[PDB]
Amino acid sequence: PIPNNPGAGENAFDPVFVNDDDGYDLDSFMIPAHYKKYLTKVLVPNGVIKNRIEKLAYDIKKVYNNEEFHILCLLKGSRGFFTALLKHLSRIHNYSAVETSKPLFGEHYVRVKSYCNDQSTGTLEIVSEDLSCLKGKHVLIVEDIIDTGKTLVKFCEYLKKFEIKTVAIACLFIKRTPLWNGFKADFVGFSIPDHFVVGYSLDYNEIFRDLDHCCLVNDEGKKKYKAT
Amino acid sequence: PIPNNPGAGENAFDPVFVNDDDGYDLDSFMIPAHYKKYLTKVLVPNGVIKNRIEKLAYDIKKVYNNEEFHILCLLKGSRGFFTALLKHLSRIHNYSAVETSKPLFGEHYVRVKSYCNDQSTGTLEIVSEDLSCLKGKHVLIVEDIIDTGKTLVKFCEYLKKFEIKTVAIACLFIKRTPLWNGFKADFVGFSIPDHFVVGYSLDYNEIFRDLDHCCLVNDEGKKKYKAT
Amino acid sequence: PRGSHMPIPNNPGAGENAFDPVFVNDDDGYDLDSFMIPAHYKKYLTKVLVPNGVIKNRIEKLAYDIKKVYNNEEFHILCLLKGSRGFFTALLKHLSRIHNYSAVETSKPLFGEHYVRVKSYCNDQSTGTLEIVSEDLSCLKGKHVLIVEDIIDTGKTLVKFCEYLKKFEIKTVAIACLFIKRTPLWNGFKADFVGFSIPDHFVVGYSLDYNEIFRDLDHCCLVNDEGKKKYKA
Amino acid sequence: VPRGSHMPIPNNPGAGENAFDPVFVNDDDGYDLDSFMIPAHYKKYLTKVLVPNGVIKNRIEKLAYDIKKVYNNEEFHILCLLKGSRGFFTALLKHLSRIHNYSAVETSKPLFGEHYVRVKSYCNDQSTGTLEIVSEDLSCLKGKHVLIVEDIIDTGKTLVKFCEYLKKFEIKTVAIACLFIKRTPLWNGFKADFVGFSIPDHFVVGYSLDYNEIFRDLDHCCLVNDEGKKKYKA
Ligand code: HPA
Ligand code: HPA
Ligand code: HPA
Ligand code: HPA
Ligand SMILES: [Mg+2]
Ligand SMILES: [Mg+2]
Ligand SMILES: [Mg+2]
Ligand SMILES: [Mg+2]
Ligand SMILES: [Mg+2]
Ligand SMILES: [Mg+2]
Repeated sequence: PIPNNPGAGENAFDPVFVNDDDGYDLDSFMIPAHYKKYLTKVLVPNGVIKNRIEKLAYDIKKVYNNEEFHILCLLKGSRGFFTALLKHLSRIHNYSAVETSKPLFGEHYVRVKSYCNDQSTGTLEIVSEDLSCLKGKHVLIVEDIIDTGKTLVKFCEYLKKFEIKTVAIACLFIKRTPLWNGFKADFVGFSIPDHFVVGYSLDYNEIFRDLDHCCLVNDEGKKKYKAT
Repeated sequence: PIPNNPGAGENAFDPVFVNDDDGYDLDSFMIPAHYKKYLTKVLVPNGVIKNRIEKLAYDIKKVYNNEEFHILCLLKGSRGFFTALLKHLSRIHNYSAVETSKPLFGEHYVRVKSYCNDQSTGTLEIVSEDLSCLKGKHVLIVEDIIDTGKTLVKFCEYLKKFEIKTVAIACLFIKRTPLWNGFKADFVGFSIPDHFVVGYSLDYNEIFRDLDHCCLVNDEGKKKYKAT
Repeated sequence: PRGSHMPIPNNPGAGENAFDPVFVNDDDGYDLDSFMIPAHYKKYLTKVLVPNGVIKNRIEKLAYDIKKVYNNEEFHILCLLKGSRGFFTALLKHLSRIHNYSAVETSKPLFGEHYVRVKSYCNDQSTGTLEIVSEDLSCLKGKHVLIVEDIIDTGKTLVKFCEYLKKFEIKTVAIACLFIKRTPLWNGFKADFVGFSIPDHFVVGYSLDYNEIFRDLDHCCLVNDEGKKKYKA
Repeated sequence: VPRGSHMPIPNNPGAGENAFDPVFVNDDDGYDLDSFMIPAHYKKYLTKVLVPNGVIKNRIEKLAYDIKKVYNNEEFHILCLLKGSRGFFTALLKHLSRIHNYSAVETSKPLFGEHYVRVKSYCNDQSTGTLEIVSEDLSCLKGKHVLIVEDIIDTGKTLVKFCEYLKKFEIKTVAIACLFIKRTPLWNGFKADFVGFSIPDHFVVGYSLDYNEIFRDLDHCCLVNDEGKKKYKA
């Protein structure tokens, strides 16, 4: 069964659990030198994010098999997740492909914005925009992080107009915050502590996207890069 | 100096030249089984594309040094180029960074559409976030291929309204076609023969983006996947 | 600063100025469904202890630490086969990139490479004897040598090996080790660069084997009782 | 030709009985040194890039595929000829393991064992016509399928002598994988069963291939120039 109850995560496998005291000190891995003074610790290293995404791709391929689907990348934060996912889905599909096979997925991009500093503004700005080509298609939303769940509730509501066949959700990180509205993903990488994360395409006011590991930003970082 | 004469390629290094008789048997490399019947030959393998992009990253870092710039990815065709470019630019910058360094680039996305089948429709569809956030910034346009030169000439005209400080162009492929209007990039990967190429994010009607190598689509493929 | 203390280690077994490894707790790890595991191995594994990507990221940092120590001084890397293969090739890849990225026209190559096959394990236990396939190491006379070893467990392999090296009149002997196990049987031999401290359980993957099996497993995992039984020598 | 009609595992070492042709690299093929990343200090000693790193890796993935299609699920033992085959061998293992383990099911088995032998014969850019051999006891290869993994066939002397040495061990089959074969008029006709590239008769360095222990860390296969041969002369 292809998931089609967005926010319910009806048949989702557990994520990897990153415990409240888990993580690694900054001297454990390569950290760009200028970023070190703004980070408290490494939560999830680049290579483990990548290994987990490979398995997610495998889970997605096991669900869709050869049914055409359309993957929708929420820019900008989902870039890292999306690129690793495309790499691993492609290799898994194409390694098992035979002469009578066909392409597994199409790729689409929507820019959505809602954060300022370390907080949801509670509003969602969307830029795409003709998603009518998605009518009657299976779509897989690819999102970097579910926090409040507000982005995904609002975007899923917004997708209703295009008369898409199914909407499934894949999300790299879910944060254990009391602010969460209950929105669950269908494929989920990691459950993480309630702290604002940066790295692997996740930014704090556009900073730290290029940081390879998922890290916690410290108060000096939040202060230095605050919105002005 | 930082380039600022879009289409002139005033100080550009030569690309790698791929001669008209260059390329490789489809049995030389891994090719997804179902695509083989639709391809003539491999032109540039994945790995050499990646090795060329690393050097282009290096070239870009040598020009900009530590001067902040903003990279504009032209979707969807530029995804593969842009992701490898980001990977290598980040490693090169962050490897040489020191505690007093800062981030080198910001990232932006513009969806730009003009082709149908193997030819330009001669019009250009543009969708992105509001580009006035680029005012007074150094901008680097990242494009997959210059063919007719129409996309870039029109897109650069359009950027004239935003009061950007400089506009430089990085292009992965330039096609030696008599249809070319003369638009030159500032950083260029490969010069290629006059044939419609697919793979490495370049499509024919949304097909073959997931193909890892740059290949020539054959007449059977053009017919099978024709717009209808 | 380098004028006050020469950074290249020269007290093998002492780990005189070693950074601490990443500490992996006994209850740390992941179930087998969290990552890619070859389907036929799953029945023989308890859990993933350290994922492949963590190991690779750690090794990049070790490369960095090694480059900071040796700077521009030529040294010779000595790979203890077969188990050190994964560690060693990751280490070379990263050392070469870090060195070659910062190199200038007047720079020079940083390291030579060398291989020795040494063997001591049967099943999950050291036999207490080290077999060395002798190879002509006199090319190491008066050179800085860095031994690259997958895992320190009892420490017997490395004490016996450093003893064998004495005859070659090497200039310095430093040790890099991917894993050190917190076994009560450890003789106290410490590495100069160490990746991870792990609990006292028999691990496989990332080139580490149980009787030649599991070297191709990408993640460091614990072999279970059924695996130990199935692949018993 | 189906597997019940002809057994695919090669067993006529030196004959390359059913080998796919290699990628052919022409004498005038290649790239300027500013085309790719080259360690700044090597550039004065190199003439051009002949085969870029990424091309080699992609080729090796296809060799892994070809090898997996041949052996299918039968256990074989890979024998890495040190030091020069390191690059080839580690890329080959990475891809072979992924191809095998991606298609593996619950009842599958491991595909290969790995073994190492140090062999040596070159001084400067020429074969010395003698071969030094160092390894573990290879009697563990008795009755096994073995695949020798070799960086480069040039005169073919290393491999004729090595295969002759192997005879004492009563191995079941001996197949050869080789990354480069050089079109040298000195070639004794020893052919590999799986071969990556055919290259012109010039001394190459990079991708683990050395000139007197130098250039192994160079990522791309390049030609060493005369200054390089002079500077790093034995
Ligand atoms: O913790 C976060 N970090 C970065 N972006 C986010 N968006 C929601 N939560 C986060
Ligand atoms: O050759 C091409 N292939 C794919 N897209 C293109 N856009 C311009 N030329 C091409
Ligand atoms: O735990 C281990 N696993 C594999 N090889 C080893 N050699 C010493 N300890 C170990
Ligand atoms: O051209 C070569 N380069 C390096 N090693 C070699 N061994 C035989 N030929 C060569
Ligand atoms: Mg967001
Ligand atoms: Mg954000
Ligand atoms: Mg276009
Ligand atoms: Mg297109
Ligand atoms: Mg062992
Ligand atoms: Mg040699």
